[PDB]
Amino acid sequence: VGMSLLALISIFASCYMLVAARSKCLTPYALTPGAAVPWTLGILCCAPRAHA
Amino acid sequence: IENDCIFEVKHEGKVTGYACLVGDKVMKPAHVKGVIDNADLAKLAFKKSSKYDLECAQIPVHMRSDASKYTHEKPEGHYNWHHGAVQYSGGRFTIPTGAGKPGDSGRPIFDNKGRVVAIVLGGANEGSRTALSVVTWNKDMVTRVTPEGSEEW
Amino acid sequence: ENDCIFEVKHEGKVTGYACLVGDKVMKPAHVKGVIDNADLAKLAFKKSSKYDLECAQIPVHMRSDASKYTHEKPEGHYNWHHGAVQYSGGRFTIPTGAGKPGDSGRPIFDNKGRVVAIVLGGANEGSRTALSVVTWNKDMVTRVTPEGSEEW
Amino acid sequence: IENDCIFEVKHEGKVTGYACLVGDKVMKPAHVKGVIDNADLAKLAFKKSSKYDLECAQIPVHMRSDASKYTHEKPEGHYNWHHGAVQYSGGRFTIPTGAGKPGDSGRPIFDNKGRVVAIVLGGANEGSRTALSVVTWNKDMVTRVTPEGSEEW
Repeated sequence: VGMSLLALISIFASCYMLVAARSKCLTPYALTPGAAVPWTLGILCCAPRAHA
Repeated sequence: IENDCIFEVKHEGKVTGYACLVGDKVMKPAHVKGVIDNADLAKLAFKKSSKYDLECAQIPVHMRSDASKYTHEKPEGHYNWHHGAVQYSGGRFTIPTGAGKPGDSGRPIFDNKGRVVAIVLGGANEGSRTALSVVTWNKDMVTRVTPEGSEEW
Repeated sequence: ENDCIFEVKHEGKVTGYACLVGDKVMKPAHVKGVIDNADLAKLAFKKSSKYDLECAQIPVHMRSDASKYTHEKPEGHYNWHHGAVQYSGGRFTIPTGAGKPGDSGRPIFDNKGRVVAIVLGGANEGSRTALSVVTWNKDMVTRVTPEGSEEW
Repeated sequence: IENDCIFEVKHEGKVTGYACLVGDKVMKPAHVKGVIDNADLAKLAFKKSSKYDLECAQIPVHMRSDASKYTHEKPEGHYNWHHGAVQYSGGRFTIPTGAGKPGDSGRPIFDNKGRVVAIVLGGANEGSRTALSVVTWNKDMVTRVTPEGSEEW
């Protein structure tokens, strides 16, 4: 139980860090009028599908 | 200039700022408090950013026409404001001191051709001109320019 | 420029048009029908679902009646068969109503007289309906669709 | 000045009365139900008093200026009122009967110089002149003077 709990906390913390990184890199591009979102970051991170 | 594009934010009956409707983005200075005066715009999934201090969302398609045009090319020179004019020089925006006071922190900054170049955030008083802590659009980035010793509007 | 836009027929009535640009016959793919010109109707046309543009190569004889094209799209005012269109901020805007569903092929010209767009649809909004259009960037053809645009 | 000093109090869209901004306290008839219109004075603490029917509080310091002056002297005579005027005789305030109708009891009463003497609460008609059931301030005491049979406006 303890090992599995630690594994879950590790997985969840890592995944949260990943999604936080997703935010910290993509939110600078969602608050701009022009949704460029260059396909490099568009592929590397799942792109919000900006709607021209 | 364009009345129907700058919307005020209310906080217990007090206009604490404005939210602009520019470039397919409804936007407001995140650090100003309150809720949009428009009821139709109020029920939107806004999205914050502490490091940029600009809370924005998508303009619903029912009001898309009342949106300003936007630019990133910001030549050095003179630009417009809802309190008089602003002078852009050296990566800084300068205004006659005092003109514009805390509590109107959201109003935009237009260009000679009439299209939005910046969103005011704050003031920094030094001398006969106050430097306007402003949030701008680079080609793809959004950039904060806060002069040293600025103060939040 | 009357002999450069060919209408597409469905059971006796024009349901859209097929434009003749740049050594390519092209049409809004989603509209059904047959090219009115029989000589051009018997050509093979390569469709593309994700771009809604069905095109083919114009026969060598009639290349002359084809318009000139451009890719450089400055901010400003462009032409249309229904009055004018405005290009601003990466969108095309028309007066609402100017666009009727069913004239969904016709092109958008530029000031100098060369095709810059091919309308497909409209996203109705306020006084200025946005035009969902398939443009040609310098080497790609790209769809610009505002939300809720309805296929004309 | 005195034409934008008395802030109306709303209740589902009907003008149910006025709350006056008197001296240093923003008083209000402690009968009239509703919510004050300018929202800010509706968030201040509100000490009520049934026995006096005059519910007041301490004015937010921002709007200190826009508040009328007070007096205790009420020599026999003629006094002002937004529906005309009242006449102080025999310990009673007299108005043309009919002048003023139920629903607007909050309004002040000024003096010739202009110092808010009193705040009306209701009417009582007998003869051509209706007596006003009205609150005053003595040198140290708020006081109700209500003639018999008065029905609240």
